[PDB]
Amino acid sequence: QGLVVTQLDVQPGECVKVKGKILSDAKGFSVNVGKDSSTLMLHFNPRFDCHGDVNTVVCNSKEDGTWGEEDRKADFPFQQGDKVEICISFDAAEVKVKVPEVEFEFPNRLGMEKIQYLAVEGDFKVKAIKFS
Amino acid sequence: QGLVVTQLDVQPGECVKVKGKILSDAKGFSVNVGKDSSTLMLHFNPRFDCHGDVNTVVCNSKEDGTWGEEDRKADFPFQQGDKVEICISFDAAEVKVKVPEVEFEFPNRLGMEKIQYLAVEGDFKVKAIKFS
Repeated sequence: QGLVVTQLDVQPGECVKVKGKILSDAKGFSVNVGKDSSTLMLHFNPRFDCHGDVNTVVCNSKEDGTWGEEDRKADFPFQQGDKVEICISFDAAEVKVKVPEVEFEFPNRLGMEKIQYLAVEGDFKVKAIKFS
Repeated sequence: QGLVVTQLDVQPGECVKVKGKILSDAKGFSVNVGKDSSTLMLHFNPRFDCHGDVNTVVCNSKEDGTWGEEDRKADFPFQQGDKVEICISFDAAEVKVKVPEVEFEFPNRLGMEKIQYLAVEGDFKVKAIKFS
């Protein structure tokens, strides 16, 4: 699956939940949130075996179509063929991504105050998108 | 609060469920499904008091920015402040909209074989979008 959601108005405090299933041969997938495809507050990209990266979560921002400095995480609570729910929230200081085992944090570099764009790409099958 | 979902590949037989709450002071809302904003396979529009309509579901299609002939349905199972889930599925011949109280049918006028666009508009707050 790989859909795009626009016309959003997610503000700090609100929670965005993405439920789906990781393909049984996933190279990796990504979950981007921001203003648009060129300006992302967060590029959550768990990589099983993609671009030389093996079982590593890469976080990054994007502004004016330019990638920021990568932030590689130590924890990788994901496995192929796994059905997971990803919860995203943020504030003026950072973005939080919670999965049942680990909570990932990434600084709100762009100082964005609302999310209007969400896109899921890669080897992930979306089953539901919830707002809270 | 009306969002837009693009980049979809909903094939006939697949179920799209929109769950949310109708505002207590709602006058109307709509669920559009199709190719893009100007080419819709279905414009499901429950009107409480909208365009001179009082408690009536108006269904229609749109091709190249032009509405087809309005289809007013006999049943109106909605009430303001009501929390609902609207299920949509289709095939080459017709589109089905299931509401816990009533099921609506509309012919697939355009012969559309996949849904790439979904937009919810009006006095409706979306809580979740599921793909079954």
